Amino acid sequence: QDLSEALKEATKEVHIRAENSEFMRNFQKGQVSREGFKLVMASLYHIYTALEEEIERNKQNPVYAPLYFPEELHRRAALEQDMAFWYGPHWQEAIPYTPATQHYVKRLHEVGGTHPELLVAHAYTRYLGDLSGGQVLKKIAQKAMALPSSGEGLAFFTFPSIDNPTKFKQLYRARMNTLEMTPEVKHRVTEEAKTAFLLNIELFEELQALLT
Ligand code: HEM
Repeated sequence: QDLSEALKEATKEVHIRAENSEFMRNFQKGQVSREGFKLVMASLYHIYTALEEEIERNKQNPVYAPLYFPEELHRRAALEQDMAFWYGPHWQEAIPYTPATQHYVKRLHEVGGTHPELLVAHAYTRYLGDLSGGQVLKKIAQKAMALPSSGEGLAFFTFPSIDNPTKFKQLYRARMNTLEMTPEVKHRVTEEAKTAFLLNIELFEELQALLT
């Protein structure tokens, strides 16, 4: 079976669970405000920073290299503009770094530093969603919080170097399908994508408790 199909299959149950964290459930109904949105975007700042640092470290390694698309996909620069927007010119000292965010960042460094053959699980979970439901969430955020069409405050959700998210996703899937793949790597990649979804779910439960 193709890696891209194995991953969709392996994560489709947990994706349902993630969709219905309270945080995502409120978000989707347009019950997201400045305070909750800044908590989640600052946490994403730390997460994509660690992920992209590990992508950089492993760019040349064949267990990852086919998925190396910094121009199209990387989010850290976009997150930095959003942080200056939401938190001001001194955002680096102001942004929170929560325990659930540290835990996710810690696993991303373990994977990148010691198990780079699993890094594709983590890029898949984040970037492919960002190119799917993330586009729907962007529209919801922008309406709930009165964010302008010009995109300030939502650079994270905008891919200026991808014309067509759907086509890019198909390309990225075909490329995932050309990684070296053995039963051993396939089994552990799909397991690591369930872990990445859980780390996301635990972040949302943590932020929701912070807010309430
Ligand atoms: C309520 C919040 C969410 C909404 C509304 C949403 C919505 C969607 C939608 C509509 C798709 C396309 C499904 C398809 O056409 O087959 C999708 C795909 C995807 N989503 Fe989400 N989702 C949410 C939460 C999450 C979370 C928390 C993550 C994990 C961090 C995630 C990761 C992904 C991934 C990796 C895919 C690609 C599936 C594939 O094509 O293999 N989503 N999402």
